[PDB]
Order: sequence, then C-alpha cells, then structure tokens
Amino acid sequence: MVPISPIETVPVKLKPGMDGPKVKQWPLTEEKIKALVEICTEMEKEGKISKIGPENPYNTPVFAIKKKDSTKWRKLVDFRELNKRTQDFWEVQLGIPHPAGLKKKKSVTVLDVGDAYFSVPLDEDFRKYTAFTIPSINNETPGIRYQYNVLPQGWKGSPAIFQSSMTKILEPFAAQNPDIVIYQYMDDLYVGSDLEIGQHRTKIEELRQHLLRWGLTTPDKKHQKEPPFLWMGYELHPDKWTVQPIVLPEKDSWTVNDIQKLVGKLNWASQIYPGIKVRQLSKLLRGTKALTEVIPLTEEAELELAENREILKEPVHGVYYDPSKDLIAEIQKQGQGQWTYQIYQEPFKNLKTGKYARMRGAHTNDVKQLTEAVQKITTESIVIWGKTPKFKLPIQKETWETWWTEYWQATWIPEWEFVNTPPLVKLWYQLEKEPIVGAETFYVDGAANRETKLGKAGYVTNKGRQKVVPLTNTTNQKTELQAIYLALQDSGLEVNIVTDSQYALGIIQAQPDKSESELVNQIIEQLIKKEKVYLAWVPAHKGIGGNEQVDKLVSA
Amino acid sequence: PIETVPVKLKPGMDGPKVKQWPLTEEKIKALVEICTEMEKEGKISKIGPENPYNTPVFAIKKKDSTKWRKLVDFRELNKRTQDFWEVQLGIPHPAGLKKKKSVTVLDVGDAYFSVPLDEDFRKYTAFTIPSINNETPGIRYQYNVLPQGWKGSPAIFQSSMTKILEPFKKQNPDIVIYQYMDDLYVGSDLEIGQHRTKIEELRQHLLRWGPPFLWMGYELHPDKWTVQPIVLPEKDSWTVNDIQKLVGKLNWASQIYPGIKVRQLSKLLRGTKALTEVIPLTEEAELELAENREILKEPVHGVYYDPSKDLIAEIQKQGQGQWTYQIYQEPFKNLKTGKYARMRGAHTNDVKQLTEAVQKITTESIVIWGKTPKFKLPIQKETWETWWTEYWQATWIPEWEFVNTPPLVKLWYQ
Ligand SMILES: COc1cc2nc(NC3CCN(Cc4ccc(C(N)=O)cc4)CC3)nc(Oc3c(C)cc(C#N)cc3C)c2cc1OC
Ligand SMILES: [Mg+2]
Repeated sequence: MVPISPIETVPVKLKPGMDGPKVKQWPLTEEKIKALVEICTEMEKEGKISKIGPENPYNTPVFAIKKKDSTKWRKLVDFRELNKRTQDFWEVQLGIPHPAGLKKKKSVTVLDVGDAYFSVPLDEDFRKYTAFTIPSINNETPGIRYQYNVLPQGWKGSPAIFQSSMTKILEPFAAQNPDIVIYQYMDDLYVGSDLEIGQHRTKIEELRQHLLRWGLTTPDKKHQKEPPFLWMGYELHPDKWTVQPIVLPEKDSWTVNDIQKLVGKLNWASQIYPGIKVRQLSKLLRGTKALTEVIPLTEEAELELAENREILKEPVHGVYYDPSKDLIAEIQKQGQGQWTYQIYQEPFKNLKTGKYARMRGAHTNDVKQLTEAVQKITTESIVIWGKTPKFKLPIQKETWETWWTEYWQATWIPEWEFVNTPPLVKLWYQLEKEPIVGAETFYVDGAANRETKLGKAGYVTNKGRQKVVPLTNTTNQKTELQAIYLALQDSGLEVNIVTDSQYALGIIQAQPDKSESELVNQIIEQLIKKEKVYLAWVPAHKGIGGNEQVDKLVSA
Repeated sequence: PIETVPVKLKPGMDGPKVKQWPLTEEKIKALVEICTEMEKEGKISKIGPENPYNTPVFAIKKKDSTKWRKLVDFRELNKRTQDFWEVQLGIPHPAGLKKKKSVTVLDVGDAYFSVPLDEDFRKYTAFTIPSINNETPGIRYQYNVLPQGWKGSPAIFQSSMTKILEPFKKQNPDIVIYQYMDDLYVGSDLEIGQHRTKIEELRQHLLRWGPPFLWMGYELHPDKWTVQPIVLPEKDSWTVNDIQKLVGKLNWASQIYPGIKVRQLSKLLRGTKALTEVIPLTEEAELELAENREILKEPVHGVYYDPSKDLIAEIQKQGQGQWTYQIYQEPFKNLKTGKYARMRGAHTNDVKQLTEAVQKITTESIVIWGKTPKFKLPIQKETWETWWTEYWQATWIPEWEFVNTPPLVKLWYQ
C-alpha cells in the first residue's frame, strides 16, 4: 500500500437561513427498487455513499431509468431542491478559449479523469443534506438510507469543486513544465507541447505519476477520436480551425423558431465566414414571442439569406496565433448599419472574422458606428490575444481628424491606417463656425396646436423672402424641423439659419447622416447639397426680431 | 497590530459580484508578479470555489514612475460596506486645506498592509487575475490585511495614523494634514524651498514608524487655483450675431443670477437683419449690458455645500485641448467652476485628456470638500470604458455617467 495525499476539502454551506431539503420519496415498483439496491450496494463498497441512521431529517428523491439498447437500470437522485438551497460558487468555467488565440502544438494527448472525479471528497459537514432513501419491498421494512461521500452528479457545486480541485493538483506540474500546456474541460485533460513525439509521452507519464500522488487513475481516453476535435462546436485541426458543419435548412414557410436558430447559426458562423449579414433576418423577430408563428420573409431578407448561402457554399478556415507576428484588424462597411471585420497577421490568412450591427436609435452616422466597431474589436482582441490590433479602416486620415477635433464628445481610436476599400466613411456635411458674409439669413420658426394637431412652419429673411406653410397632423417639434427644412430648400448654396428650437439644435449638433425620421433625412439631404450652412440658436419669446416676426406668422 | 476590528456589510446586502474586465498581457504579468510577492508577504491568500464574490482589478503606473501598481476597483464593495464610525463619527473636513499655499499628496497606502483584516470580512475582498483567452482559470485571491482603495481601510487605520502624525503636528501647528483613502494631503504656507524637506520629514517618519511609492509627492497649489465667473464680451462694434449670442448667454445666466435683463438688448434685434450686419448699441442697451456685467461679478446667492447630497461634475470639451467643468449639488448653483488647457501627453487623444481632467477635478473636490463627485462625461460609454484605465494614475476611482445629447451650455462657458 502506497500512501496517497488527501484531496483538500472545499467547505460548503447552504444559503443563509435556508435548511436542507425534505422531499418525500416517490413510490417505486418492485423491479426498480431491486435495481437501485444493487447499484447503491456497489457504490457503497466503492466509498461513494454510506448508510446512515434514522436521525437524518433530510431527504432527496431517487429514480430509476433505463436506456435504449443497454438493458440496464441506472439511478437518478433529483437534487433540484438541494441545489436551490446550496450556496453560490465561483464558476471558473464561464468563458471558453477561442481557437484564434491558441498557438500551434505539435503533439496533443487527451486523458480521461472521470474516475478521478470520484476521488474528490464532499465536505463532511454537508453530506447530511445529500441523504436519499430507497423504498423497501412492499414497504414492510425501513427504507435503506444513504448519503454521499463524494461530489454527486447533478449537485450544484460539483463542477466548480471538481475543476478547482484538479487545478490545485495540476498547478505545480504545469509551473515546473513550462514547455507543455494543460487544459481542463469536463472529464477530459488536454495536454499539448511542441516536443517531439517520443519526449511528449515522457511528460505524459510524469503527469500520470504526479496524478497517482493523489491516487488518480488516468489512462488514455478510450477510443481516441481522430482530428479534428469536436470541442465547443469547433473543429480543431492540427494546422487550422473552423466551425462544425453549418447547414442552412431549405424551407418555404419560415417561423419564429426557424429564424431564431437561423441567426444563431449565422452569428456562430460569422467568426470565420467573412461578410455574414443578419440585420434584415433579425429585425423580423423584433416583437414576437410565440416561437410557432410564421412570418413572410421580406425581399431584402431573402436576398440577405441568399447572400449568406453563397458565403457558406465552401468551408472557410482560420489560422492559429503567432506572437512574433503583428496583429491586424480590417473593417468594411456593409450598409444598413452593418459592419464586417477580419483579424489576421499575414494577408489572406485570417485568425478570425466578425461583424458589428449598429445600436438602436433615431439618428446615427457612419463615423460613430465605425468607432463602436473599433471598440468591440479592441475589447474582443484583449480577451483573445491580450493586446490591441493595428486597424485598417475605410476612412481617410483627414476625415477622422476633422471629425474628432470638431465633435462635441471626446472620442479616440487606437493606432490605425486608411485602407482604400469602398464604400468609404466620410463626413457628409460640416456646419460653419461663424456667420457667413453675403449669405442670406433665414429666421425660421414653427408651431402646432396641441389639440387639433394643426400647425404652421416657415421663415422670413433679410432680403424680404417669406414663406408660411399650413400643416396637418403635426407637433411643435415637427414644425420646428419643417421650418429649417424649408429654409434649406429655398436658399442658395450658402445660408445663415436662425432658430429657437433647442430640439432641432440637439439633433443637428449630433451630426447624423441617416435617421429613422423621414423629415430629418430630408434635412440631411439638403445639408449635403449646401456649400456653407451656419446654424444659430436664440431664445424664444425674447423680443428678437425676425424670430418674433416669424413666431407671429406661425402662431395662427 | 494583532487584534482585528469587527466589520460587517450593510443590512440586506451581499458581497460584490463584479465581473473582471479583460486585461492586456503586460498588466496580467505585472499583477502576477505583484500578487506573488504579496502572497509571500501574507497580505493575500488563494481562495477556493466556495467564495463567489469578485471585485475587478487592474494595473496602473502612477505619475512619474515606471513600476506597475496594483489597483482594485472597490467601488461596489465600498457602497456595500457599512458606514464607518471607527472611534468617532467623522473628522470635520479641514476648510483650511484649500487655502494653503502648497499641498503635497503622498501615497501612504502601504501602511494599511500592516493591520490585519477581520477574518469574516476577507471573503468580500475576493478578486481575480484573469488569463489570456480564458486558457487557464483565473488566479483567485482574497485580502488578509486592510486593502488599498477600500472604504474601511482609512477608518480602521485612523486610530494608528493619528499617533504617527502627532509628533509632527505638535511640532508644526501650522501645517494641515488631511487623509483621503490611500492619500495624505499635507498643506503648508511656507515657501517651496524647504516644503520638499518638510514633506521628507513626513516620509522617514513613516519609515521609522514602519513602501514602494512613498518616495514621491504630488505637488498642488490650491491658493492659485483659478475660478471662472461668467464673462460678457467687450466690443466696439456688435453684429446681429454677436447680440444674438449675448442675449442667449444672458438668458441662460438669468436662471442663475437675478436681475439679468435683456429687454434693451433685444430691441436692437428689431427686424429681419443679416447676421453679419453691425448694430450700434443704444445708451439704454449699453446701460443694460453694464448692469448685467456687474451682476455677474458678484457670486451666486444661496449657494452652500450640503454634505448629505452628492457632488456632481459636468465636463464640456471645448476644443484645442481646452476643457471646462462645473461642480454643483443642485443645478444652476455651482460650488466651483474651472477650465483646463494643454494636457501634457495627449495633444491628439481626447480620452486621455478627459481622463486627466477627471483626475484633476476629483483631486480638487477632495481638497475642497473631502469627497469625490459623480461625473457627467461627454463621451459614449463604450469608448470611455474601453480606454480610461490606460491613462488612470490615481489610487481612487469616482463614479460617472455619460451625456449623449450635446448640451447648449458649452457655448456659454467658452
Ligand atoms: C499558452 O497556454 C495555452 C495554450 C494552448 N494552446 C493550444 N493550442 C493547440 C492549437 C491546435 N489544436 C489542434 C491540434 C493540434 C495538433 C494536433 C496533433 N496532435 O497533431 C491535434 C490537434 C490543439 C491545441 N491549446 C490549448 O488548450 C487546448 C484547448 C483550449 C482545447 C483543446 C481541445 N479540444 C485542446 C487543447 C490542448 C492551450 C492551453 C493553454 O493553457 C492552458
Ligand atoms: Mg415659437
């Protein structure tokens, strides 16, 4: 008998104030009872469970099920109630590594640690809460009572405690063997290295010895599945990586659930498949909750789906990370607030790809969306590679310089260079800083009756030009914008505009190039056509002539 | 320091559960090296999965130093920690600190590592050193001693800090010493020649009574801190546009000052005139402008600091590296207004300038009132949260919100 070190016990408590579960045991057939007695008898000799006395007041129901071909009976302890009362744990398995951040490994071995799972002991002060009862034959003897000594399958804290226990054990081996890597996921251990194949297993044998130090039986994974590895939906080839086989189903009556899984495949495929668009397909989900409702596809959604099918006609693969090479990210505008990007180190060899869709809002411009895309790629790159990539952007250096130096918000994008890939991001209009000499001055104003929704909008200029238009089904804010629109329509290439509308000021000073409001889009179209526009604001009802004159004309 | 102080959370509040944000490789490496030594020195210890709490952590390089400093974002833990009345309620904030000729700030946060932390509260200080690409589980630690940046650390250590300062305080009864978090604000009116040495007299005292970043001092001059009243232009010829902007500026100022009148200036804007046309001022408008100009000379009426209410700081980007800011508790009742220019290290980086402005404004707020303000930042949330940690150099972190609609008030502090 060789002594084995004891695995350190994680202390576990219940939620404050809550007590253990007290769920009644269901009635079971005579054959299910007989089957559970044989299963628990074997596990008792293995040390997984132990018989207890009648003083334990806690209970968890047991079940017996069978599978398709394996004419066997298997247990099931419904720990649903105990999990509700168990404390929260630190789940160290939230994030999954992305293949684009991994480095090439010559040799990779997979070990099975499922048998090592049952060597992790459960906190002795907590085992009482895991009690369960096997009903007796004909209910004529006291039921056999058991409690768990190891981490039970289905218990809330089993994955966190098992993974943390393995990490603590593997910690000195990895620190003293820097030429290898050890990754843990479920009941598998993945060990990779760039050593030649003869020496690689020498490290593996030393790992089996180090694990035997705690009495952990770790043989090779039974039925060694050949590359690629089917891990977290990826295909990890020795030299490259990709996504498991995407297959967009062919259908003619798409429902809520179909498009929900459709955007799920397209989002999951956009990591490596460049140019994926999901805007028109996702906006059909906006406000539907019944997953069985059928919605006709818009012609711009079928075109977007058909474009996705041609992108998905051939499998696309990605390369692994090389720390010696630079990290480069390139973005392209796709329209309708859609953006696509590729991250690579050498040209034509993407580490990964991705997309960005604009946020919800009434007004926006391309420069803001490009900026948001840069921030998303930056944060994503910090996760995957721990560094910011160099950006290649479809915006000229002068355009960005004009934007950030004049924009009212603070903004910044990291090291980047212009790449001439149309469509380019540009500034479509630039308001003047000072009043324009020789340009006509338009004093605009609008007003609307809140009761009948009738309104007026128009202007008066320093050359005597005037206009007032009667409006139906409008508001004060809409008439204020309509008045500015009229001044732009009826003026020359250069014009000074004076308004008292703080609402219109806030919209225009945000510099949008596209809006959901058709009226704002018309104003933007007029601003593009102009050479110089100076927009000035004044307080309303303050005796300011021109403003007050047109205020009287629109007040009805 | 042997016996601990009992510390509990606020009623009906669990510990913080804040997600660790991604870190670059150099920051991860720096934190690994820092926490390895701190673990050897007993200041922190590894924790198991039974601790579900977490507080974000990152690394900074404080001003004019080349070595990384561990910085914990205890903002969530601080607002969940009990209000501290250590030995008394609270030391009344020294109103004379803001008036001293020179104030030097010293990082005395290392002195907290000598006092142990209540073993029942240590689990709430849990933090995670993240791994790149989630390849390995994050290294999990908790604090065994009073951590830097925690609200309870200066409170528990106040009993000790008073004794180290009394041999110097009673020697120099004219020097004001104020403590806020990990910083010690030492203000004196003597000239800068031996102020450095007088600050050095503070240093080796702490070395005698006990640091990686104590050797440096942040020099301030609050008596020369500029405040900006509202200014009206002085012109010999006024265009229609000039008068229109003046009327707008005065109308906004009327919400702050009583008696602001624009009647005689508005009558000059009689008719539909071109913006660039010069309008001669009548004597009734020149008099009205003169009366408004003197009203804006006097400070605002009924403006007081309410310690029960939060401080709010608004910042406007003015262009060319110039930034204006206002500090208030209720709108239109500014407690302090100022303006910055020429941010060193960022001529073509707006975020770095804004980050330094936030730190300068917070420093002024600590000196004047003894607490940090809630910031209203003219920046999108995604841009600020992506980059602000790259330029942060202070040991404290204020709260902030984001302004998405362009304010009209920018024109009237320009
Ligand atoms: C710097 O730290 C790390 C770097 C890692 N690099 C990698 N890199 C490589 C990248 C290539 N790929 C395909 C391949 C490569 C050749 C062969 C062959 N034997 O011919 C088979 C498969 C094998 C793995 N994998 C790590 O962990 C794994 C992860 C995250 C998932 C799986 C799966 N399922 C397997 C492993 C080993 C890393 C872990 C690290 O730290 C814990
Ligand atoms: Mg009006």
